[PDB]
Amino acid sequence: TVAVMSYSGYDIEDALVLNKASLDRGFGRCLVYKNAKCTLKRYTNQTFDK
Amino acid sequence: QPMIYICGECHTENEIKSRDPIRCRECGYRIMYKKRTKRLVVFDAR
Amino acid sequence: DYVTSGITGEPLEAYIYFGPVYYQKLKHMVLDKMHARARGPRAVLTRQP
Amino acid sequence: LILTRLLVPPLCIRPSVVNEDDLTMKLTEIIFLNDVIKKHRI
Amino acid sequence: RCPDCGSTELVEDSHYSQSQLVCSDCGCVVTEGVLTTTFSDEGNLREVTYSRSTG
Amino acid sequence: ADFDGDEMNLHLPQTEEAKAEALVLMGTKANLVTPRNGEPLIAAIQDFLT
Amino acid sequence: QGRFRGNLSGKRVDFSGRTVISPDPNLRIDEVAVPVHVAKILTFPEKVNK
Amino acid sequence: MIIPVRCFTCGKIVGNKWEAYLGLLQAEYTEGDALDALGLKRYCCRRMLLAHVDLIEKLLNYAPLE
Amino acid sequence: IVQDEILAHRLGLIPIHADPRLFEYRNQGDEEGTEIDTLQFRLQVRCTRNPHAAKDSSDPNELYVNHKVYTRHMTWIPLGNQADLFPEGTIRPVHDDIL
Amino acid sequence: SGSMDKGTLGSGSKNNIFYILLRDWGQNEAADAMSRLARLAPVYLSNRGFSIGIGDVTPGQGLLKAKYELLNAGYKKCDEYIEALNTGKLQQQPGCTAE
Ligand SMILES: [Mg+2]
Ligand SMILES: [Zn+2]
Ligand SMILES: [Zn+2]
Ligand SMILES: [Zn+2]
Repeated sequence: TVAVMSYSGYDIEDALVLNKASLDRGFGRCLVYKNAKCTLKRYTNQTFDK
Repeated sequence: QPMIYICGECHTENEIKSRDPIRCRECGYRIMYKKRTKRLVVFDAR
Repeated sequence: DYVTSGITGEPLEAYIYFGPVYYQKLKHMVLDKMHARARGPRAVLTRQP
Repeated sequence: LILTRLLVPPLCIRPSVVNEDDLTMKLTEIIFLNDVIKKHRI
Repeated sequence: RCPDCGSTELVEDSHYSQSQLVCSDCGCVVTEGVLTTTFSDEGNLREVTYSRSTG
Repeated sequence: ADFDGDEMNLHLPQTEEAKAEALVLMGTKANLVTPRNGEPLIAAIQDFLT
Repeated sequence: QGRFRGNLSGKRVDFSGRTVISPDPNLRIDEVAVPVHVAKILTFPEKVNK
Repeated sequence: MIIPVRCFTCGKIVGNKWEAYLGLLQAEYTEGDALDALGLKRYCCRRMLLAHVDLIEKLLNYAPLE
Repeated sequence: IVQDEILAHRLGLIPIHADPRLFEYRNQGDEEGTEIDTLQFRLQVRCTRNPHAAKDSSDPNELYVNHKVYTRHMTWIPLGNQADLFPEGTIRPVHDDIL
Repeated sequence: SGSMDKGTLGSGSKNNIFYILLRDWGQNEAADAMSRLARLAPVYLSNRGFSIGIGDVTPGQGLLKAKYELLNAGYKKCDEYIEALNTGKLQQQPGCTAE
């Protein structure tokens, strides 16, 4: 719900201003998933990781 | 006593406790997922 | 629209353009970009950072 | 000006894992070929 | 052993990024900073068998 | 710079001799005008002119 | 990537940081604002005196 | 994924309107009549239901189920 | 399938019908709390297949029981003497209907 | 007299009032004056209000008439030239050929 106006001086060059009380109600909320993988193997000599 | 894994398809509880190959006791499926932890965790409603 | 100031309480002079626009949030986030190095590992060949 | 001997540089300027630096593999080849000539001529 | 205390309680620990060896007994540093390879030379990595490298 | 996702570095000189040179020679106050022809470069930008 | 152009004239340094930039019109033109998390990494070795 | 409880802009509780909204649509009201009969005046609220995309009905088909 | 942080975020927004003039501010720390400055609710459901269900296999509402978690399922858990100070039914989430 | 604009506050040229302060009174006066302007302008403009919309771009009444009139005249003259060339009656400009 945007307004097009000059306001507060922290918005000069392509910066923009958000409403704190919307961020609290869910706006712009997100998730970030990352991955971590590992493997165990058997060597040519008869031994293996544990 | 041994740890339990959930088969990826039929969700039948399995147990390994060994160097055995990962295979479902019931079906042919070959993917296993660990169970949820038993401890409680505390979150903030923010 | 006609708008009232939220800080002073007295109405603004101009009329303000108001309405719905579709905004999308990009993947560039500052938390994944901050960085600083006091003193750390050095390369073996030339012993610069 | 015409050379008949060479220096092998220290291990500092060619680390262990490049497995070894190509300067090392070059040098081991030079000596190998040199040894070939001397036994071969003998 | 700690050069300042003689005690042998050295613990391997790291600050935010620096890896270091610290006498936990007295709060002293005895070694820090490491030299490692990078990713730029990782792509150039070859391999030679020890048999090839030993004749 | 334009605050559209930019980034900037920063260095912290480690010697009392280097502090004195940075402040005296490289300070902003001493560099309000560009040496190409002497015109001012640090002045007001949009939304302060309006 | 040779010695001259890569390691002698211009080279990597430490005690430095990097981050996004954003606006603030309540700083004097000669001050810069630094986050606390980057103030906790960087140091200056102040000698003790009277 | 699921219905947000509150309207972001003003804070009105819209989380309890989704089922009724689909009910009123299912009786061949228009969208405009549906929203008006649910009592969503301000347009900041109307988008909160109008432009929703309910993915939890779909995402559940892929869930592990007996 | 709802992530825990997101579920906790949703639960916060639900307005509670306690009168706020009867309680003090929790002091910093003291996470355990006490009967003068805290309230407790409990949520617990288990979705199960409906055994009586016929063979249409189409309507989720008929096929399952408690396959929806409304704010009806929150039960007030009195703490200390609050059960006595407050008559029954005056502590509850306001709307009774939120999903 | 007058009013302040880029020619008197902007980063382009001399006659900048911050430049006069720099040369005549030192560095500290020019650095201080800029700082006060940073704190003082936003407080005015953000409570006056200043906006742009599509009312600031829609063309009025007289504009449409002038535009239509001009287009007709221009195309006719363009026609006249291409008629002149393809008939070969066109006089060549004294720096080039007909094309
Ligand atoms: Mg930019
Ligand atoms: Zn299985
Ligand atoms: Zn010690
Ligand atoms: Zn609303």
